[PDB]
Amino acid sequence: HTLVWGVWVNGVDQGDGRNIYIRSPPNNNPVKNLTSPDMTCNVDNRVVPKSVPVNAGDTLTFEWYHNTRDDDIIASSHHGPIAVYIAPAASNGQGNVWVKLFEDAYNVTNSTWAVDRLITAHGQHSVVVPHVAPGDYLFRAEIIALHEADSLYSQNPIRGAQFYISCAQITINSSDDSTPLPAGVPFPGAYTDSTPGIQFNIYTTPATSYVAPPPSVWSGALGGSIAQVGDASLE
Ligand SMILES: OC[C@H]1O[C@@H](O[C@H]2[C@H](O)[C@@H](O)[C@H](O[C@H]3[C@H](O)[C@@H](O)[C@H](O[C@H]4[C@H](O)[C@@H](O)[C@H](O)O[C@@H]4CO)O[C@@H]3CO)O[C@@H]2CO)[C@H](O)[C@@H](O)[C@@H]1O
Ligand SMILES: *[C@@H]1O[C@H](CO)[C@@H](O)[C@H](O)[C@H]1NC(C)=O
Ligand SMILES: [Cl-]
Ligand SMILES: [Cu+2]
Repeated sequence: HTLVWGVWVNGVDQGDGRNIYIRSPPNNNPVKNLTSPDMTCNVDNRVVPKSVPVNAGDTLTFEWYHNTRDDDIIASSHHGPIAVYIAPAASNGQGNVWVKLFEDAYNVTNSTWAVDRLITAHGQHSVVVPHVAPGDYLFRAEIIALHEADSLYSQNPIRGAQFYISCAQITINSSDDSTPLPAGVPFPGAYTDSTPGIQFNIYTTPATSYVAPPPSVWSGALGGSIAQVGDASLE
């Protein structure tokens, strides 16, 4: 259980974005039905009033929280990968429009899942804004918690992979558009019961054997990181 509070741009807090520039759900309950419109931007997908200004090469940092900002972020049990996708706001998240900018499952070195490092990062994880066409975008941050992903939701609707999905409204002003955005995947649609990384037993199988759901990170992506980039306690 976890939600996005707001974003930082180049380490500068953009302030509370909930129902302002985040298309926020009414609570932190997971999405589990892979076929549901809820897979797009969670259970309350509607244009909210603001879109955060950024330029290509900016560092955009998502800040997640559990109950209160900068609390324990998400339950330690919710081991799993973290992905970020982008779509033209034009799409409203409909059609084959979602392009992956970031994937992080398990770091063999430190033996921590992306979710583990997010808690350590005080809920902060980032992507570098790609050189797409200036315009309005949705950035879809996705945490997959696998603490019950040994089952499928479609077979046993009280278990299954859990998706914490947050769409941010981002306006890209300055960009040379050196990497125009391709068509991407649909959500709902890209994840099915068969898709690798959806059904997996973190209790019996080693985390090094884990393979995150496709698609692969777009060649136009400029990477990203899970790490604190500023102190919410001083805001
Ligand atoms: O630990 C391995 C074990 O995990 C089992 O699943 C557990 C989870 O480990 C546990 O973290 C999870 O806790 C949930 C709880 O069910 C929710 O009701 C609660 O929701 C809260 C929310 O936290 C608050 O933020 C909000 O304000 O209120 C709601 C109350 O409605 O959130 C916590 C997580 O934060 O519970 C699971 C059991 O249901 C697996 O089942 C098992 O297979 C594993 O072995
Ligand atoms: C999953 O969502 C689809 C589409 O909204 C719906 O038809 C189906 O009833 C849902 N499954 C469950 C278990 O509710
Ligand atoms: Cl749970
Ligand atoms: Cu939870």
